[PDB]
Amino acid sequence: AGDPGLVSAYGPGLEGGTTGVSSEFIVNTLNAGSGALSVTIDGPSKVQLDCRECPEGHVVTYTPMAPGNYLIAIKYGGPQHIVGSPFKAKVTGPRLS
Ligand code: NI
Repeated sequence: AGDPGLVSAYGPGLEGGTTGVSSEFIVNTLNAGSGALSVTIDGPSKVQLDCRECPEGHVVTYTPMAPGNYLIAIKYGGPQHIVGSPFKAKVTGPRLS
């Protein structure tokens, strides 16, 4: 159901961020056929996730609220991870509550 091997992802949000500030990355599926994109983010806080589909691709925004390591799993057209997933993002700053 589409080819996860043809999905690329890039941007600052894949590597890091700071608490209470939004991070962004882009997932490009344009040559990967038609399939469902899955993005999950797991770590020391539950993040809010937005995706806006632009010409350059799926623009994903999230805001981490605690410092530490977040795992960003990106799968396409089934259970398979795209190349580089799960990405580990390191977030710094105060734990916000
Ligand atoms: Ni999207």
